[PDB]
Amino acid sequence: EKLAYQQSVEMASNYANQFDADMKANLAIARTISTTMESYETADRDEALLILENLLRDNPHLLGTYVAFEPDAFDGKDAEYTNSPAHDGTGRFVPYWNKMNGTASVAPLLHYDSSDYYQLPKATEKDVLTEPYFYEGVFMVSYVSPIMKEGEFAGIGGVDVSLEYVDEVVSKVRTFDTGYAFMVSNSGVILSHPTHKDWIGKKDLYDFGGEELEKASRDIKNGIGGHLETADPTTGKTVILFYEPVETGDFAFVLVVPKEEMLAGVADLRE
Ligand SMILES: [K+]
Repeated sequence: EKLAYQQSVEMASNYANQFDADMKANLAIARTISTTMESYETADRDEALLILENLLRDNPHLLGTYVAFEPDAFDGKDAEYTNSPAHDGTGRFVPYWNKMNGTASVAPLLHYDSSDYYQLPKATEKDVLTEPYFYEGVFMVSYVSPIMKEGEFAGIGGVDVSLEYVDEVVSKVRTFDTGYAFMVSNSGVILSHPTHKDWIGKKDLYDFGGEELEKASRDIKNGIGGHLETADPTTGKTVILFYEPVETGDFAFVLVVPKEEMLAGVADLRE
């Protein structure tokens, strides 16, 4: 027993759930930014900006806040704002308020005609917690929510988090003697890691090499929690991965437990 397994699951789950609180709340902020923009008649760009700016300022964990509208969708005055502060050649209302370099500036969004953070919500007309991407230097993840104006898609409202935040938080976690933990996106990209920050956002469970690892990639794409045995990459010692879904977005929290250390666990139960 084997109630060893039972107990790692239970913890894996606990964590996954703590990180759900965090991610549920972020999305709530986006859903609220957008339900609001749906209800916004005035359509004063500065007032918007204020809202954005102030939600960033008041939510320190947030990489940035933003709104982005379809051509003229915001206030019909797109050709007016062309090239003014916080816009681009288009004059579309696409203001991104962000801490991207300690400094809390605002700037226009980039590639909103091609990036998930916009296109997925436009295609699905539903909320999204995007896969991690490398946007203009930083690896972040966006919680975006479509602004539906009377059954018609007017654009998005969102907020960002950096992986660098995530990893800071996750690599804290320890278990047993050598055991740790990492998050992973819904397609199994690596979101955090205690000793190889070079993997973050660059490798997904398919690169970790093995074929059982491809199995668990499917469980996590479906938000199913399970476990495997596998050799650590940097050393051949068998470890057990316990992944458990993070409900919003269906990411996965993976707990790494050294196969040994569990035999050591069970031993310490003989008297
Ligand atoms: K582009």
